[PDB]
Amino acid sequence: PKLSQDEIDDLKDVFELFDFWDGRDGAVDAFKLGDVCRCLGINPRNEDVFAVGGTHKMGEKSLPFEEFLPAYEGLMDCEQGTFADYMEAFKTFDREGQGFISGAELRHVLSGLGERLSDEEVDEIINLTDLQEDLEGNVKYEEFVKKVMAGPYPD
Amino acid sequence: MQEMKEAFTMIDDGFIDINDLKEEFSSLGRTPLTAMLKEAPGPLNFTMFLSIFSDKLSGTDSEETIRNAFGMFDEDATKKLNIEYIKDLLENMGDNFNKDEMRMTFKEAPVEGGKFDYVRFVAMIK
Amino acid sequence: MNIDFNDPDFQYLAVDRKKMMKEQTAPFDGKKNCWVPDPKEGFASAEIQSSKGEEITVKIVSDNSTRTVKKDDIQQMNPPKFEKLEDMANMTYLNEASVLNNLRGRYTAGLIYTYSGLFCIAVNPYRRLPIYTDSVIAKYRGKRKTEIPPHLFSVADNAYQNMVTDRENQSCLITGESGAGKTENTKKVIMYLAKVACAVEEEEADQKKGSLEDQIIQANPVLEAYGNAKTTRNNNSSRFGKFIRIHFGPTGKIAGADIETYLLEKSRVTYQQSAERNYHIFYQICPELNEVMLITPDSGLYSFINLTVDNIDDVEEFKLCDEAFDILGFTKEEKTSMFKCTASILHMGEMKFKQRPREEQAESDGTAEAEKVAFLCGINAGDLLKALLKPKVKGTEMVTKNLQQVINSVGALSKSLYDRMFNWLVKRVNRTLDTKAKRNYYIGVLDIAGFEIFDFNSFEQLCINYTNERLQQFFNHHMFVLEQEEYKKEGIQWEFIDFGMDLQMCIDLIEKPMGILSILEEECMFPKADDKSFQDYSYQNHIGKNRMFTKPGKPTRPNQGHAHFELHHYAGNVPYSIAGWLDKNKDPIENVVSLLAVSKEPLVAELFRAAFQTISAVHRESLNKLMKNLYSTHPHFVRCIIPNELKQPGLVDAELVLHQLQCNGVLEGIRICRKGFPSRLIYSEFKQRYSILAPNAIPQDGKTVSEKILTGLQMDPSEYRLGTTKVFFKAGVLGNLEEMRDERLSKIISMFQAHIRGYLIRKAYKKLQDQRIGLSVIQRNIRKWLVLRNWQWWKLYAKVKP
Ligand SMILES: [Ca+2]
Repeated sequence: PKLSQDEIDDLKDVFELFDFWDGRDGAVDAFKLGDVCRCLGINPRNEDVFAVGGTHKMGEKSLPFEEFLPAYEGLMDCEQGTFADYMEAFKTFDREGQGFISGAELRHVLSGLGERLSDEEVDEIINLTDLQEDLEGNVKYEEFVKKVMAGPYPD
Repeated sequence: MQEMKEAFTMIDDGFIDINDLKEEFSSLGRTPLTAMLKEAPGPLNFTMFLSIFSDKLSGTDSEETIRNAFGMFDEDATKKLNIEYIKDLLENMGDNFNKDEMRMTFKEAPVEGGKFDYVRFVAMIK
Repeated sequence: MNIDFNDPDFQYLAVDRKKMMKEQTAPFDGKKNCWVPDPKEGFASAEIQSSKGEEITVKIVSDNSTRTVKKDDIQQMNPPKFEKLEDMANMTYLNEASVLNNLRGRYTAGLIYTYSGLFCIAVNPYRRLPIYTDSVIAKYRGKRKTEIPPHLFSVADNAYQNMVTDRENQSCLITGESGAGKTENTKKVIMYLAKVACAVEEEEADQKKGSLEDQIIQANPVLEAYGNAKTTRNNNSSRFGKFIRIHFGPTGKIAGADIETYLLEKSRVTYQQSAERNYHIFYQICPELNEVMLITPDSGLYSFINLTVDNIDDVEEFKLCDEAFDILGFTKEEKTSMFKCTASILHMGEMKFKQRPREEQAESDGTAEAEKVAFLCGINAGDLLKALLKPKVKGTEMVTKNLQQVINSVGALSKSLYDRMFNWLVKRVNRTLDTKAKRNYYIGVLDIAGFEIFDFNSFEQLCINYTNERLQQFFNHHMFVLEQEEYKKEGIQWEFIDFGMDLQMCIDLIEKPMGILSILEEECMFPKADDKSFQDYSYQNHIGKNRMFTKPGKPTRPNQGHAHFELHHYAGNVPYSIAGWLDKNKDPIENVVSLLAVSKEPLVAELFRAAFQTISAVHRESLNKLMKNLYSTHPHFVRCIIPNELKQPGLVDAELVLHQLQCNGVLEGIRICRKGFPSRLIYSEFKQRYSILAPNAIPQDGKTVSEKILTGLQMDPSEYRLGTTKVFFKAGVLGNLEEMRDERLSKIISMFQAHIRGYLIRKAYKKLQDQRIGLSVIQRNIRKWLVLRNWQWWKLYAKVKP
């Protein structure tokens, strides 16, 4: 809350880039706004977006800059996860502690539990991040939790 | 550059006041008035030719650019976007196209198997 | 690494999917899904919501509904992380309903032996699966509750282990209503305790005739004869407190048998409530000497008896019994001269011989019958009377200063008699195996009725309830010792109150001097024995003066509420009723044992002398002689079946089993359990399962990690306790540590799921903005053209470039 001018800025500059990809007319479709903030840093969740507008159908409700901006201010807050947090999820699955998870199982979580990730994603995600199996056919979650958090652009 | 300053044959006094053409262009079809020279504020000359005429070429890109502009949506260098994709990138994207703008565009815009070829389109659209 | 599991343990004890490779269901729905209690069925799985006022309106699986419930009837039941266990003590949510299902889930999921602390609940599948065999037995040397899943061999091998080991003497209480196989275990063990008793000479095997185990339950029918087998509201209630007290060596060796009794329903004989048939044997007997004398078969007459039913056939009990005898102490000089001694009773049952038109005296009248017994028994139908109807008290000075007596004098003898002559059976029965040479100490399996609360309550009922109740508290106390320590064996400890002593309250209501016991007792000599006199009197206090008990209240089941005041122990409250009580405490005591001496027949003499009171008197002396014989030992408890009346070995009958548990001590076991700090786990078994709870709240030891996870949660300091190897939680706090985890894990998946779809957008960004330019160009460009081919200074721009 209380953005700045190096902050409120990269917002409109993005809202703009996203107002054009659904027709330049001064507004942005809700649904596609959860994908506005992502690019803008924060990592809100489905519920999170919904609970401020984020429709399900594309073309149900379209927010104009201001009327949109506010709901962006409140997504920042939302419980943004963390290693230790993430790191645990995969562990309660590590029936060995060795630090692995049958990709099988792994692609099960991301797919099955919680907020299901499009089966479209995952493969995608694990494929840029590059998540190569290994002998056993399982993965070492750790390096992945890091990779995913590192953002697409590392060092 | 000057393949411009040409013409002046076939058109019609001195800088051809009215009806340059008409005499000059009914030898084959069924010509048009006083707008095709009403919209000739000018008058005539070659003065602000490069001004009024042309410069109406604003935003008019290179046939290597526009062709490239299309390329970003098919970098499997297939040199093709699937119709619908374009049919949708124009009608519902950027500064979307009106049912008519669209109707015209895809008139002789070359397609096959549902496969558009920007890699001619340009050529035909200049 | 490792641990262990399965293999085959293919009792099956086995494993329905070895659990967590294929499971289904986690999210659970724990603010939602756990069972309502109803009645058909007891309780049942469900969903919830209403937030009503006020009850509910949600419901079960399958069926369902729009049903209303409240808060004393909701209950809840353990996340799958509390599915089909063993100790059952280790069980968050220790509620009446919850329990069960972890057993139903054993029948319909083949298995029937669970722990509930010490309690070894076990069922009758009475299909006799491979359970008891040797691809089973083959182990547990000193393997405890945890070094092998359930089965009694625990109680067997470690009551065993406790034997030798530790030092002193074992014991063990058996319970089970009239079903299971109590006739066994008590039988099915031994086999055990023995296999492991002499598997620590005598090869010839010729001494392997009467077998061991399957021997002394031979005598069963001479015992269990008098014995027992057939009553009324059930049918084979060995109406005595047994105790296969088998003795133990000085060298970790066996060392004999031994065995006694306590509370033999004297009553049974004199009084009876019809179908309340008195002791299987009289009939199972009444050819070659099936006479030898006195009347014969069918009640009609011969009272103190005044009739069999299904596949009971009193047949075989006979012929097929005579001989078994002949292996122990007796050569037909008793065996034979000891039955009459039985028949010698039916005679008196031939009542009356009157009073006086008005004169308080009684007439010898009949006496044509007495003769026979004065012929069977010994002496002479005149040897008596006088010092039987008008005797002489002994410094000498013989006196004779009532009729209403005698009938008692009899409804006392027949008792006393039958009594003495059972102690008799014992005396010898074990003799054969009573190599009483003595080599210190032993185990002990105990058996006695198990608390009965139903439709009617008399001086009968109130006795067992006097037994069990007082029994229980022995249990409690014990458990008050296994905790009393522990915490002590765990650096933690929180002084409490000998729960066992919460029941006392009630045991100290009757046994208690100015308890009722004596206000009932004495009040027998008392000539003004109206019963009513008895009624209120017990009051004249108690009612409003005790705390424990009451006045009746009102109806419950069929018929109405023709009650008579209410008394309550554990196992709830019971609506007893006096009436025929004072009439029946009835047992008085002679004059030369009122004779029976000599007769040159000791078959009826050395069963007498090697006053004028009642049965409770002699009861308490037995009971205590059973407590002050128990309170100095190492108890063990095993409970039984009662799946389904019509023995469909398939399964269940909640209420019927609910019934039971509502006794034994089990339900009362969680009551106390639930009172302290159940739910136990060494920190390691905690760190893991509960780390998502304060993930970012740890450094990245064991007993340390666990604390920040407690402290980080604002957990109420009174809900937990940290000994020094593990941590104890209040009653069902583990639940919350499953409502949270369960829910505070999903919240971790999504937070990731989403940390990985910002990553996809934050990835497409330039690719995304690049797109714009490349697009805003096409449009712009399609339009520049198309703007052109329809301008004019263009349209006709070089129809021909000259
Ligand atoms: Ca828009």
